Amino acid sequence: RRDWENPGVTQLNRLAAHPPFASWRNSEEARTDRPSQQLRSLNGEWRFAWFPAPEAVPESWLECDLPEADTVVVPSNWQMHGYDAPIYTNVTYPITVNPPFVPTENPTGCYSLTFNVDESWLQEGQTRIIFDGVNSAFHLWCNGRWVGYGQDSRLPSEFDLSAFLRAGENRLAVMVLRWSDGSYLEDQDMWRMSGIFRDVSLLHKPTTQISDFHVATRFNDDFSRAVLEAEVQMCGELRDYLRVTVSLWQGETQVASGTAPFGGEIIDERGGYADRVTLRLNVENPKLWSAEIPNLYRAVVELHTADGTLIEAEACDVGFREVRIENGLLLLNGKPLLIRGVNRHEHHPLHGQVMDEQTMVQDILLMKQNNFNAVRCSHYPNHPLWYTLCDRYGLYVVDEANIETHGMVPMNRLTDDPRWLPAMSERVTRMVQRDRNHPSVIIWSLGNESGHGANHDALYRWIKSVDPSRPVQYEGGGADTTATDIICPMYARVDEDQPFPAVPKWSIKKWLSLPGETRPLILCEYAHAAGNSLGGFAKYWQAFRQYPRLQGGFVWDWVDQSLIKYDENGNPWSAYGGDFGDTPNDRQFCMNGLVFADRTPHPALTEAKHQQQFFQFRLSGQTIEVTSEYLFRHSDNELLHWMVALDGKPLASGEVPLDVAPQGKQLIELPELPQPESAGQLWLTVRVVQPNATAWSEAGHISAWQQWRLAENLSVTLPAASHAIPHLTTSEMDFCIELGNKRWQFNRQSGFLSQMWIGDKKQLLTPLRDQFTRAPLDNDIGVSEATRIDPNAWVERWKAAGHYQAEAALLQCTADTLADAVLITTAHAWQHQGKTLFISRKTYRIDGSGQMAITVDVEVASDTPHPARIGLNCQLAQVAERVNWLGLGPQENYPDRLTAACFDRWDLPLSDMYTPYVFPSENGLRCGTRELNYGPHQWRGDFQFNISRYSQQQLMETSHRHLLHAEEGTWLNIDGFHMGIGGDDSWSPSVSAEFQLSAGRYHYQLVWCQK
Amino acid sequence: DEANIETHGMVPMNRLTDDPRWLPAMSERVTRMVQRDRNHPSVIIWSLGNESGHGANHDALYRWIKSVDPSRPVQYEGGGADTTATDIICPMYARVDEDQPFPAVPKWSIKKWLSLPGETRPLILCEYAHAAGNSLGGFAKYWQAFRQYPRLQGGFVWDWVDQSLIKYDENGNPWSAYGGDFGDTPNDRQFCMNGLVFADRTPH
Amino acid sequence: RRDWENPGVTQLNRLAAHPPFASWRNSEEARTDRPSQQLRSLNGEWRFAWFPAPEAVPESWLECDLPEADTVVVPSNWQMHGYDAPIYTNVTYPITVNPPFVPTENPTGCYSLTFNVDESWLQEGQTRIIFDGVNSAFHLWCNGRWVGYGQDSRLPSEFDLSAFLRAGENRLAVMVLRWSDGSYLEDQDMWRM
Ligand SMILES: O=C1O[C@H](CO)[C@H](O)[C@H](O)[C@H]1O
Ligand SMILES: O=C1O[C@H](CO)[C@H](O)[C@H](O)[C@H]1O
Ligand SMILES: [Mg+2]
Ligand SMILES: [Mg+2]
Ligand SMILES: [Mg+2]
Ligand SMILES: [Mg+2]
Ligand SMILES: [Mg+2]
Ligand code: NA
Ligand code: NA
Ligand code: NA
Ligand code: NA
Ligand code: NA
Ligand code: NA
Repeated sequence: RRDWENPGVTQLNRLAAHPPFASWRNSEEARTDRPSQQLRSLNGEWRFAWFPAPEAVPESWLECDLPEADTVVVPSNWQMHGYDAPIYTNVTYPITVNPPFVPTENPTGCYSLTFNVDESWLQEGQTRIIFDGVNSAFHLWCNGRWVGYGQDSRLPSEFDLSAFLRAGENRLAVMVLRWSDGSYLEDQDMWRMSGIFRDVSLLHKPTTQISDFHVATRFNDDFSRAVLEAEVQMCGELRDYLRVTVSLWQGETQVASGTAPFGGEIIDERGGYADRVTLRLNVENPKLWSAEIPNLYRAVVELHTADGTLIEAEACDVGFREVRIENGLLLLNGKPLLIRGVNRHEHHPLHGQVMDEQTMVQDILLMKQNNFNAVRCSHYPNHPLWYTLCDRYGLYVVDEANIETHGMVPMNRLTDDPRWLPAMSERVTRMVQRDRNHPSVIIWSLGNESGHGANHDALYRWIKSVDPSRPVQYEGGGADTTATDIICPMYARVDEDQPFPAVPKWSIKKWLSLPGETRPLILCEYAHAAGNSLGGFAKYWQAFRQYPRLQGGFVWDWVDQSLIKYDENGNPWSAYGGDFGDTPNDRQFCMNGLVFADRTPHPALTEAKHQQQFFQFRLSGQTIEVTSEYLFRHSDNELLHWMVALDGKPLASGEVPLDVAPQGKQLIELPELPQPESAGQLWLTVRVVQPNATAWSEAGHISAWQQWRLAENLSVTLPAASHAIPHLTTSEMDFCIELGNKRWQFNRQSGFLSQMWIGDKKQLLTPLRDQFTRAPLDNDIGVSEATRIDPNAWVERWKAAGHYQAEAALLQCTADTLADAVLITTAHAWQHQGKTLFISRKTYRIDGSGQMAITVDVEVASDTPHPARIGLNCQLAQVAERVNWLGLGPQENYPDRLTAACFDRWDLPLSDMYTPYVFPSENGLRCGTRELNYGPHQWRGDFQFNISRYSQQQLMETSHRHLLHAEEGTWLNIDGFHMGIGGDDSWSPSVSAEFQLSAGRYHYQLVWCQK
Repeated sequence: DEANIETHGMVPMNRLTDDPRWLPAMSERVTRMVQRDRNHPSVIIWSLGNESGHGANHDALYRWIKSVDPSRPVQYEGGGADTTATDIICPMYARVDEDQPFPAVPKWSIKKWLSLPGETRPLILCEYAHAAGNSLGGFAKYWQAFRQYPRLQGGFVWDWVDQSLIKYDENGNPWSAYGGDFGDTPNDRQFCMNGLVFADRTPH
Repeated sequence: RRDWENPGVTQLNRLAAHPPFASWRNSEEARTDRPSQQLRSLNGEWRFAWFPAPEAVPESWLECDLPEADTVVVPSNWQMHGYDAPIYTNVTYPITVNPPFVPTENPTGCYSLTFNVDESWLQEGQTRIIFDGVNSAFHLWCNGRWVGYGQDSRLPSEFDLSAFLRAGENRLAVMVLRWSDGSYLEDQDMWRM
């Protein structure tokens, strides 16, 4: 029958979808959500054998264990155990596009388990098996007898095993197919794996059972009154003595309870549902649920007889909240939301796509700690525990159907075909039937990148009909089709339009006011965080805050999809597309997270945290104005700390408790501060500290901060005259300067400071030269597909122009002796194919104090692509343990991504001055730096810099971080100017004009001296 | 043009149509109809079927047609004749002046139906003036109303021809049979004959 | 697999639906809507045999005409030929309401046709068969090989027979089931045939 090559057959003998069940036979256990003796886990060690195709599977496998099989842990993806390679491809399908057919060589995983089943489970009731996640299709056998079939790798497939089991030992046989017609709806840009990767368990339900229940909460205008409505469905024989009681609990207090026999109201000419009943409970002054304060109640649904005999009980957490779009705004409990979200795949570097509670909790804590209040389930229903945690910790969730057909041409070829409507409908309907009771889910998504087809409109309407409590959204076909209540573009820019034909990405500010448009706009994806990214992030938030209908978005994305591999020594290293022999592959494009695979933050995380702060500030005179962006809570766990420092040196500080109501403001008058003595710039730095611990953070947690330049006193004091006068030694080949035991050597041939001595120890391994290039960032490379060679990308334009090939040609090199110093004047031209790209003119002034004043004036030909940077670089002969600097920090920060950094005195070990991006590139830069200290060296001025054991050349030529080797000495890059890193997307030039070095003529000065 | 979907015998009527497990089977009866007949100028209105109550599957298929073929209005009578699955109020046997306030699915008099708060759609009875036997009394009342009220745009009489079958007696002469004459049981007897003309097309 | 008791399976190997085709190889004929040589009718005399259930159908029938069968005209409702009785019920289903199951005693009509096909049709192109109406479900065989399945009594079911036909004589075998899960969607107030 080859059911795995037929979109008409998405399952066989599969039970109906429903909300989480546990079949408690005790109500208190249901109330407290404790383990149920009726819900057994079958996770653990299973038997496993791998086959090249389903036709290679021996019939004997159905009757008994294959000796050739191994014992492995379940859940798991078999690629993670080494049976075959995991494949990383973005758009292009991992298989030949020929729906509904899949390759004849179809990796087949045969799972089997021998287990016991208590006789008590078979003497009465129904025993079913539950597979929470099987990728991508499978056949089931119990004791050699065929049971059923199932598709959709992201939702549970349940089967009745009542007639298949026997008291004692039993054996299951599961044939998991890697590829199936379902694979055509699962073309998400992620690793392609397979197997039983989610839980497997047995559930025993009585014959007369609760087969489904829906919980709805409606409110009056001011939310002071609520009605909890619970519809309950049952299966089995209807009896007049049967009853359903629904009780609502607030902690250990019972708030309300209602009982009633079965039999619903009249529906149509034929009657009503005799097997259903709806309980309505009144609730006064309900504690409302929100991401801010996740208030929760517990609803227990008991099925019982009139004489008080419990048959079974189910239950769920209930969050009282209303979600609705009104007059163009997405409102929660009547307040307009501002979505600080992020897309999040279920990925683990060792276990692949298998999710565990610990990793989930770790992600949520890190998310809330970094000011995120929402998550999009890109691009499929998640492990059932995710929703429970988001309900309890408080995060708004966009639950998304497992449907992506990106590799089709056009994208909507399948979604506009009615023959695929059935398969698509199940991926949407079974998601809703499963997650509809979770308060954390506030929006339904029809899928991702499947263009826009008629099948979308049908399913959109289906949701709106069965569940009017949640808005529905979908980005395909232009982000504003008739299948979405929300304009949800991906990578649409703030001010710049991208007028693509048919599916244009208008700037978000413009999109809102297009003739006739009235819907709110929330980007489903934005600020692509691939590698050194998030440049321009602050631009989005300034817009989100200014425009009511711009209600945020979800950053792409949370965690790098890198996998752990081990070298000969057994040392682990991070791998990406193509490191498993997988091909075609899209290499490093699977890594776009704010955090590394092991959850260590990327520098970009701090920028997001800062921009997504819930408190805003304005300074006026001595008054700090604090505005709360919380919609429901007062600042009852916040105190503001302020600090004033003169160039890093603390002068005054203090703290005032914060007491601002949601959306309110507070004025904090700073005490009179004694004006500083010495010259310099005074800086005010405020930060919000939460004194008390919470479910998501520790005491002392910093949730927000901001800085302001205060008074500055320019230095007018003339330095005391020097004691000695530097001496100039002119030779045919050099210009050497002597002063004490210090020496400076300038090569008259190259025209660069080739060497500098302190005593007799050389300070440089490589001369000090200009540098106008950088090891390309993921954004500079600009490709989402390894097969695309984009000429328009920055790196390609830089190479073509010869920036990476340019060579300095000495135009001038003279030396003069001044009354108290030596002046070396030079001029260089950088050319490529007879074209002068850059002209750099410098002057070096070394005086009696041993300080070398370097002035650099650069010319950049207007018709050459704007350079990555304008500065100098050299390889210092020495290596120190610390790096001290007065500037923006402490973390890596670039021109278009430095709002989170603070000007102050920072001191870190050399290693922290290097960011371990899996795919090496320019990194570790720090801007607004006025002083840099390293070893015995000190550089002063107004520059940007990075310092590490890796030259731009090595980073540029090494594809993986684990292959980098520390070079002798220390590489120093000091830039007068540096181009933005961009990030609006990573497959087209994204550096905003204001951050491009297009001025033509640049000037910067650096003083180099001994410390 | 009407999809082959009628689940009248269910309790309640929408038991299958509000069940997503039956959405596939239902979608094929609607989608394959549209793909076959969309080029015929005679077809001016699509129908989602008959007497299947009103379920979510109806709303889904209703929108599917509106999306693939905007040139024709879509109508459906199940669930009250005025649900979100129909562009036309299309009751069956709703009377001209007399209301029939059935619970949940009332059949208002057609003149009153048009003006209910918020109602704006045209009204065309998908079925009316049941011509079973000596019938059609009051027919003229409908037409006086159709002519006076702009939004009352007619209807479809039920129905065209008796569903009687030919049987033969001892002499071998033909006679007109109805429910139960073939030993079929249970059966609803003469209720299959509601036409304006006899089975042989002779006028009533 | 009892495909007639599974609303999840409404057809097997059925071609996409589409507007009326005639495949003219002459435009003038297409303009005047004249008969097309590429569209052959298979209406006429067929071989038919009635069975109380699909389980009673002998395997021999798949590759050889049953001698007990009669020659009947098609299209036709078998109740009209007297094989069993037509049923008239208004609202109440003629079968026990227990979706998606139907009675085990499911009147089965076995149709077969021996017909010719010219090599010119098989040497090039696609040859498909079209059933404009089959009540209410059926399995199709061609020269003893299973071809497909179909439901919905009021729309055409088309199947590609290009790989099952041969030059010369060919034999179709169609097993039509009176009841199927599709019957649950066909409870119109009319005779049940
Ligand atoms: O548009 C997109 O951009 C991302 C690029 O990393 C990723 O492929 C998402 O799944 C896709 O929706
Ligand atoms: O409401 C109806 O009335 C008629 C009674 O003869 C017939 O049963 C139609 O099919 C049905 O829609
Ligand atoms: Mg399939
Ligand atoms: Mg994609
Ligand atoms: Mg700032
Ligand atoms: Mg079927
Ligand atoms: Mg009826
Ligand atoms: Na806004
Ligand atoms: Na990606
Ligand atoms: Na406080
Ligand atoms: Na690199
Ligand atoms: Na009128
Ligand atoms: Na009738």
